[PDB]
Amino acid sequence: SIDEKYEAEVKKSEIDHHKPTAGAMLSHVLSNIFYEKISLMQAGLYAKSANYRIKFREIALKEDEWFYLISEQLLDENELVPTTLDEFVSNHKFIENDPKAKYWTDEALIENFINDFQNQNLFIGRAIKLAQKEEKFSLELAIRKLYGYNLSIIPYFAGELGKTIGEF
Amino acid sequence: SIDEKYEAEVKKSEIDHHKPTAGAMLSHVLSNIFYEKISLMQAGLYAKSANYRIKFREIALKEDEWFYLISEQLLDENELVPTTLDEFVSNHKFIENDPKAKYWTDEALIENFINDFQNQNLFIGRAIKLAQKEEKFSLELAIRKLYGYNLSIIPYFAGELGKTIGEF
Amino acid sequence: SIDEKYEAEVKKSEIDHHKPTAGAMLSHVLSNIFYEKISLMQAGLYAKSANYRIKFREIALKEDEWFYLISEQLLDENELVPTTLDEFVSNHKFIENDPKAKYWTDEALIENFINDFQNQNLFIGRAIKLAQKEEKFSLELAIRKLYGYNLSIIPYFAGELGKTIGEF
Amino acid sequence: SIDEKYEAEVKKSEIDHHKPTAGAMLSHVLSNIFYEKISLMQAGLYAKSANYRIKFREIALKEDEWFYLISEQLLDENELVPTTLDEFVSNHKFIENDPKAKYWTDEALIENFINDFQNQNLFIGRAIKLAQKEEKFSLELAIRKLYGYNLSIIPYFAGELGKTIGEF
Amino acid sequence: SIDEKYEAEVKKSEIDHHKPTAGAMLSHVLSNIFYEKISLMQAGLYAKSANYRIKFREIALKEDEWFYLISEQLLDENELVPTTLDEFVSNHKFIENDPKAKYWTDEALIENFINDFQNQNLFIGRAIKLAQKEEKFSLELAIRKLYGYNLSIIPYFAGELGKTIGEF
Amino acid sequence: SIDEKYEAEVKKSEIDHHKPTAGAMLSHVLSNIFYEKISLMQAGLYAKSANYRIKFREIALKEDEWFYLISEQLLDENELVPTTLDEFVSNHKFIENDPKAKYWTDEALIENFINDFQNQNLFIGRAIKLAQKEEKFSLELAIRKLYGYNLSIIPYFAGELGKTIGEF
Amino acid sequence: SIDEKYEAEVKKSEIDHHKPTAGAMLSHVLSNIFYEKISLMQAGLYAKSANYRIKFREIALKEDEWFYLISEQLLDENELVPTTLDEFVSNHKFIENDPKAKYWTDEALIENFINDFQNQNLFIGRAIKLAQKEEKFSLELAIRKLYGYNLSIIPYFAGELGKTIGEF
Amino acid sequence: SIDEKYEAEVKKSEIDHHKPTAGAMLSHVLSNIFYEKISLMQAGLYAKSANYRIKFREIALKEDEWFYLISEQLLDENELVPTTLDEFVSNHKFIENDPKAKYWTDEALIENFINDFQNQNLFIGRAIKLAQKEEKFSLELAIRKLYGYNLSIIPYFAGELGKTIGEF
Amino acid sequence: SIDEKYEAEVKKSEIDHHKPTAGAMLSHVLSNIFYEKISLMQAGLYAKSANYRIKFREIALKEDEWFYLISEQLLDENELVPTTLDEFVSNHKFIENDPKAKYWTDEALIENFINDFQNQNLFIGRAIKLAQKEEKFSLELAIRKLYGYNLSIIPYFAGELGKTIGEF
Amino acid sequence: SIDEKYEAEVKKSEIDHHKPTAGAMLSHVLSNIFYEKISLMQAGLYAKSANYRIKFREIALKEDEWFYLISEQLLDENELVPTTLDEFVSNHKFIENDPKAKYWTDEALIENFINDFQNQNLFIGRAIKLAQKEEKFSLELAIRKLYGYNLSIIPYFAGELGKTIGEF
Amino acid sequence: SIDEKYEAEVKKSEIDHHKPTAGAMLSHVLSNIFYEKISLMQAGLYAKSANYRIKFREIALKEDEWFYLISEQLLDENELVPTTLDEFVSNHKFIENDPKAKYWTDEALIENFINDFQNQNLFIGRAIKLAQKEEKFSLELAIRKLYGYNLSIIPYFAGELGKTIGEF
Amino acid sequence: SIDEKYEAEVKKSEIDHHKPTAGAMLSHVLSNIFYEKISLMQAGLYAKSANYRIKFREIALKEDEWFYLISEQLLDENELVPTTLDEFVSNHKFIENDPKAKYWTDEALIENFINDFQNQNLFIGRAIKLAQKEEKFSLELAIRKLYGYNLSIIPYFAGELGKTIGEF
Repeated sequence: SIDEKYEAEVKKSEIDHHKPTAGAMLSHVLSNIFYEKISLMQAGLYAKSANYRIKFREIALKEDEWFYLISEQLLDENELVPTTLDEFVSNHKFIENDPKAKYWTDEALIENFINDFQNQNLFIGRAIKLAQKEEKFSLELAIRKLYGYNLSIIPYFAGELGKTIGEF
Repeated sequence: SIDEKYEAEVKKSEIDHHKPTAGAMLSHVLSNIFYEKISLMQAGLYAKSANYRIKFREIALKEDEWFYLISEQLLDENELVPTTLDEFVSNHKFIENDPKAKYWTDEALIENFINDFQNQNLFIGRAIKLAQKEEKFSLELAIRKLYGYNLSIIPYFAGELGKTIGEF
Repeated sequence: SIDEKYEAEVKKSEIDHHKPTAGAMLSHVLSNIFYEKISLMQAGLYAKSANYRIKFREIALKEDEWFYLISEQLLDENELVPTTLDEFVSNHKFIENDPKAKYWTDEALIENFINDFQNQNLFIGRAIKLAQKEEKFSLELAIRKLYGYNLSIIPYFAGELGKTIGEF
Repeated sequence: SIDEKYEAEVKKSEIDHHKPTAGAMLSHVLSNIFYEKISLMQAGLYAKSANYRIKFREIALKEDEWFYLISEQLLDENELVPTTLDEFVSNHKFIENDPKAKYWTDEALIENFINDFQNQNLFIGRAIKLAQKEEKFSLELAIRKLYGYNLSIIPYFAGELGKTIGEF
Repeated sequence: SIDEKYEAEVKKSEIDHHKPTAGAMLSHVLSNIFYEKISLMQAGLYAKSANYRIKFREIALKEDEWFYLISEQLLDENELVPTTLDEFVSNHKFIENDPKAKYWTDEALIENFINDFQNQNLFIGRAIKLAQKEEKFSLELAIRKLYGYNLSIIPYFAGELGKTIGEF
Repeated sequence: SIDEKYEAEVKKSEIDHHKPTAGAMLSHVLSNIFYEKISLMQAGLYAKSANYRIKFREIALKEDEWFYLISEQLLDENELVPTTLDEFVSNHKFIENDPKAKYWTDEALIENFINDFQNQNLFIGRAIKLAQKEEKFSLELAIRKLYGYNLSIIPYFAGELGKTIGEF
Repeated sequence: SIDEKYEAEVKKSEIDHHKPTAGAMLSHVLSNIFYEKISLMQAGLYAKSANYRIKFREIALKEDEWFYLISEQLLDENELVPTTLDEFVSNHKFIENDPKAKYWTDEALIENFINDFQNQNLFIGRAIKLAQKEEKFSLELAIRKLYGYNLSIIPYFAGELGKTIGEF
Repeated sequence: SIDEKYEAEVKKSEIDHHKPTAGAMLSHVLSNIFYEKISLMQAGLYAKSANYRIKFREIALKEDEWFYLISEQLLDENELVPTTLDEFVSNHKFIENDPKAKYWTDEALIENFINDFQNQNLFIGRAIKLAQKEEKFSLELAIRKLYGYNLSIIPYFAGELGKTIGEF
Repeated sequence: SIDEKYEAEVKKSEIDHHKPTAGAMLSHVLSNIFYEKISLMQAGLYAKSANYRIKFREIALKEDEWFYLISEQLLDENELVPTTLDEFVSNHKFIENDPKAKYWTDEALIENFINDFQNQNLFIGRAIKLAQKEEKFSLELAIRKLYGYNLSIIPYFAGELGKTIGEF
Repeated sequence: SIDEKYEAEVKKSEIDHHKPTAGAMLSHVLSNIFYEKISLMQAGLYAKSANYRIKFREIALKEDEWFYLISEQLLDENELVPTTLDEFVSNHKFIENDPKAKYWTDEALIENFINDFQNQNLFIGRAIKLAQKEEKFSLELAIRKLYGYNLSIIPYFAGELGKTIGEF
Repeated sequence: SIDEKYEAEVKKSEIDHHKPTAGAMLSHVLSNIFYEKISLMQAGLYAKSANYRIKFREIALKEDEWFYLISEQLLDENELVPTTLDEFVSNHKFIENDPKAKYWTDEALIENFINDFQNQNLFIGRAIKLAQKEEKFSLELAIRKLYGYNLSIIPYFAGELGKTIGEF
Repeated sequence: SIDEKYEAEVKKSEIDHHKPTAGAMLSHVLSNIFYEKISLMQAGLYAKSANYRIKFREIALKEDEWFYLISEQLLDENELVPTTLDEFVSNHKFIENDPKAKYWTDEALIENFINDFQNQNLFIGRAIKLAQKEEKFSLELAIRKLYGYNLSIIPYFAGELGKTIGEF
């Protein structure tokens, strides 16, 4: 019954992945954010300029908020939410911490972030799509607004590397 | 510079996690507070009752700032601080995650949580004397408080179950 | 141009109601928000736990301010808004007043409020759909905030019964 | 038992109404607030001037406030409070809703209310007196404020028709 | 002279107590607030549920507020106010402290207070009446609020034992 | 017509004054506030101690507040309010202005006011009583606060001369 | 040094008034601000639109706080300030009280308030000039804030008549 | 780099203002909102009545931030955004300025303003479907709202004239 | 497990009191804070300068919130807290109530409050020391905030006598 | 009459320019600010560093505020205000937008601003002068404060090009 | 560059402290305000009474911002501003420090302080005309105010001693 | 007696230095902070980057606050506090202003500060020590927190010179 519910969950879990389910696809979207918290707190602590130092922390909150809301909205519509260290490493994709990062130059810290922020917006990009289809009215509109933040983070980061987003 | 300072850290790491520095015993605390958020953040999403749901999201927020502040007093006292997944998984001690805890009763997450925090304090009750020896002055204050905070969560949790602190 | 203004309205309302427009479903939505306020208030006075008495009021307040929101959005797009006891009784569907719910329990109350709210969403969701077609661009946006709020109230209720959305 | 309770209830309302009681009086008072809330909400949607839309909304907000206020007061003295639509319809008095009134001029809405709030006031004033008799010490304090509020709203309105209270 | 004053004082208290005075009555009122403050403070330290700890503290805070309030009121009318422990012990009435009660259940603390605030109320209500008689115009206004506050706190508590005021 | 109105006005003031009316009484009350405002403003400019300058200004501010307050109250009951200088001079009573008093000591300003506020109070108290008689339900509530405010300001002042109310 | 303090003052005031100083014009300025407050208040109670009743009060408030400003600035530079009904009637010029303005219209009111304010500026502007010569450095600065406020009130009034400054 | 990218923009400009991109149809909207401020900012300085004066300065403020935010969602979705006088004068459509409008009645500026905004929406009702096609996700939300905002200004303006939205 | 819970407590309290623990000194500390509140209140009502009446209240407020602080910190570390009139009279030391201090002077009051506070610190300081040994890490930290507050009150008092700490 | 007022305005307008009129000279001062809005919003949008990005927007508000106030103060003293796109380009002088500016380096954006901010302060410099002469008491002091902002903007901008204003 | 510009300053310093620039006469003011803080900051630590203690810490704060703002209007008007110990000790004039003033009566520090500030104004009453000549426009305003601020501290101080401003 | 207390002070003063007295050692700690105010206000005024410009001012406050608190806490425990320009230069050690500093590069301004902030933390380092020994409970904990600020200032300043504190 306790154990019954958990196998039943995990059977349900990847049957749901493998025929793209809007939520299971956001299980990917979520764990990245979780990972990015780690990379961005690092960035706030061991990075160098005060300005970029704080903006990292700033984003480490807002990400933790996007986690919370998106999770809740998944969970309001009765869908499985990734909620543990096994499920996060296992269900993440294309973002990484990296011990070495403490002695990178900022430019290098930031360069990382510009890229693996675009790398967040792909599963988002089809998130979103599986939303409109599934008719997940509430969830969808919340995820669009995620794009924006994910997205607006870039040009901030870009002009910090005094250039344009038309490059990346 | 790149992969050299990383072993002047990683070796000094496992040498000091032995004849114990202050910031090593702490590297376990900091590393618990990381594991801990997740079990809370978990409970704050899954708990049957809405009071607890928010207490958890609140103890969580406070954890993810106890992380920030203990850290900032190490970085400040030129010492090592954990920062990546891999650093956390080696030095986490008695703290846990669980995909199976979603299905526990609210009663349980409290009890479990009572232990998790009792345990934080073994390592902090040491933090702290180590900081008392090394005469790292500012840091003593911040460690003392966190032992406090943690101490009070315990009876908060104790009373929800309808017992005293006296048992646990 | 006097009593004339009126017969045209009841006629265009009944007509609009069968080959059904966004407006005319919302008619039911707003009429039920009205009835809801009433039960919520009643619960806001007579419920037995204070924590629940407060939430019952938090909600009834929100219910007013959704009612105002929708209705603006509506007549911004020149449609008829129900406005008066007669309109709210003939257009309301499946939501009850019952003068002895003051004798039921907080549970019995919360129980029924989940039924109420499920039923509420049927027509939101209807219209929702009716809003996409009619290219009521600022209104659909808004009716999805409703769909969702309602959803958050229903799990909020579920866990106060000690339950997951699942059973409802 | 539930039904044991309800019939004692209804028997008593009738006993108390006819050899009149502070609560009984205040049951039409409250019913009329409930009606007022609607005519006000209608006018704060459909009236022409924005100055009057906002005021009318302000007055409805406040009636709700007065509702909760007088009701808890009465509850504290173990008194019955009209809580459902079917209680509000039986016990209301001289306040109407009119679907036609959306088609009225601002000047006639104002003028209509001068009347309602005036009529509201003759139950209030009677009530006021019973509360004294019945030594309901904190109830009386409250009704006197309701009385006063209606008087401030009457010459609000009187001055908006460029007249003076004296006329009406 | 100092002692000239004090003995006039004590003689008068006794004259005023026995052919009773608004002030005299209010001297047990105030003494009971002073006692209440303690039982409340005890329960807001030792009670099990955090919801009740915070409430109990809130009620003690407020009793202090009511203390200062009623006292300055009485001072303005040149009246004697109990100010010391030895005045509080003589003039208190039906409120006890119990060191044992830390070992009581929340349910019995709640229940005990229902009783105190009820008993507090029969001096208040008597007082209320003398204030009128003695034409103490702004004093009366005040005691009526104290009376009401106790009534709101009684069914606060009654609903927390899942009952209704009517019982007690 | 304008002049039709004014002479009805003045005739009535005289009828109402002599077989005395709550409004009539309150017309000297208000006149004395108007005078008070001046002596207070003078002392809050010319007094020596900054502690007394600020207090005196605070008391003038508040008299203005009480002015507007009592007046609208009276307006709501369709009553005449003294509004001009020539009404304030006829109807004032025992409050003076003195250009000499800028040359007084703080101690004698304080002392002078003890007197004014005392005298203010015997119209207020009379007024208070008529309001009752005349069943002016929200007026009475108000005057009682004015009465109380003057009493709090009297022993404010009494304690500033290191004495106690009892003396004056 | 007693009644002596006074004759010197009336003599130095009359003297200062003819070969006229900044002080002695301000005497008229402050005395008119006083009279103004009175008419504004009267309008703040009796005017017919509420929007105008509020502005009439906004202003009278500002009029108090200019009166205080000027007067500080003044006696900061050791000059005599009018302070008392006798000073304010003998030094006031061209500003009226009139007990039947409560019967005129908002327009008739606003009309006259433009006349009033124009006249006010004559003496500000006088003194202004008187302040430049006397090298009253902090006072002139301040009297120009007055000149202007007054100016904003006069067009404010002009447009509520439906007009440009031009016609006045 | 200098004068080369400027035609890779200016030519891509007039090619896309043809087979329409999202950000081109918008370049007209953004370009209206620029023209619009000026006619408002105008009215906010010249209007006969002080209510309108502020509504205009407020719709103005909101326009000059609708500019900022639509822009920031283009810059973000690497697209062109207008920015100089010359860009605005070519792409402004049906929007106007006028030195002669100072002398209009307040009535007129409302009517005129009703048109200006009706017109904004032709181009936004297109904005928007173009954004719906290109699957520019974040931007859809922001365009939808602005169609809303604009939609509500219309009936605000309609009711000031004493008509419904139904005409315009 | 009933009345048993109690005898164990009085026995472990008396035992703990002789070979004295941090807990058992604090017992005296808290019991004196209690007595202090009482005298401070009394002074907060009867003192003669208002400035002193306010500070006497500022303090008594702080005294409550130290009492709560200490007591938390305490039972966080499972120790017994005095809680009830009997505990506070048998454990209090050297701090007085005296019903005729209302007749002494502000000076005579302040004088004695320095004696009171000196005496208070004796036991804080004791325990303080008792807290260092018992490794009550979060409690000692806190008892030093007390030591100091008390110290600031004593010079605050010294200078209101016109004196330096020196003479006390 | 409508057309009569506009020729009459324009005849008056340049007769007023050509014999320097303080206001007509500020008609120049104003339009620059208007132009600078355009150049600075550009700067906020398409520039690169976050810090300088925002400070541009910041100044685009404050300029829009200087527009507003200065305009109002002109307009209080009955003087013509530039209030349209024809009058702004026609009556500006020595500031320019420049499409190309989107791809300038910041240094280059900023370099522009330092210069054409000095270029604002010349007509200001003689603004100011025509004020003192015309005796425009209110206007003058407002324009001095404009200097400061215009002026303090420079050294901000200067040290951003790590240098001194003693250069430019 | 290094030791060359320092004499193009230091010589221009002593040449301009002769045929006086604005910013030289000020260099003495700025240099007083530095000395002044210290005697205040002193008094704010040592004064017998707690009112004065805070007035001083407050005048102090205000001084240490009058320093900041006068400075920022020089730096802005490319002029020299004092900044080091040695600059201050040469140009301080009549201002003082004293280790012996700790033991003065509160009376004395007021009197002394009255002089210190009377003296500030000789140099500011000159500041100011120098700024009036050089047509340094913004700076005139700021100097005028400070003469004001200083002017008002004087009578604040005068009245504490129980005299008028008229003596000092 | 006045002169008696000052020799007696200075005899006491260096007897206290020369056998390290915790307070006399903080007399050193204090005067540096005082000196640093001078160096940091300089830095805010004549430095170049806006960011580092303000952070200097920020620290000039916080230092002035550390002065205040630390002083007070010394002074609560009856110890001599440095409180004058003679005692500050005489009792400082190892921090210096430097006229030349106005034309240093920021890097050079900052480089200074990093060093002579470590140079503050040495006497602090043994401050602190003499505290624990002397048993100065309150003082100690305040000084630890000084370390932190002094300390955390460094890594801010360090990463501004894009490096680590492990260098300096």
